[PDB]
Amino acid sequence: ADKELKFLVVDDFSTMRRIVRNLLKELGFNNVEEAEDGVDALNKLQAGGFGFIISDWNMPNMDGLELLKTIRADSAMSALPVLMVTAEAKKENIIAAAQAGASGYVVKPFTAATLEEKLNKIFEKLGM
Amino acid sequence: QDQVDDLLDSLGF
Repeated sequence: ADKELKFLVVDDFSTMRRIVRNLLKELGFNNVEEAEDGVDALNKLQAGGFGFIISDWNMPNMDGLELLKTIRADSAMSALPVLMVTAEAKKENIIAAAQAGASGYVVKPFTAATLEEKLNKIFEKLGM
Repeated sequence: QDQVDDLLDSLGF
């Protein structure tokens, strides 16, 4: 996948956003912007050019699942890759992510190596 | 874990 792919990292916790942004940088992905919830995310997505979303599951105003469904049902970004992050792997949340079209699913905290594995699985599936 | 790990694999996650 292109090194200049523009990521949006979504989480209401600034530290986690920084951590994910830093892991992305570690993998060579420098084009990264942040959003603090689903609403803020959708607002920033309007600037256009975004090629990948990483979103936390629980956020105020609009959570991760709500954001994911909105993106998937949106005319312009329905095919955007979306990696969902949760605090715990549960059958219910995994199946909820599957039904909504999550491109990937990962439990935090995760290493750069894990992030890389998840991104690569998504790139492969999408032919990126 | 078993089903979780299997479920994940099945979904390609």
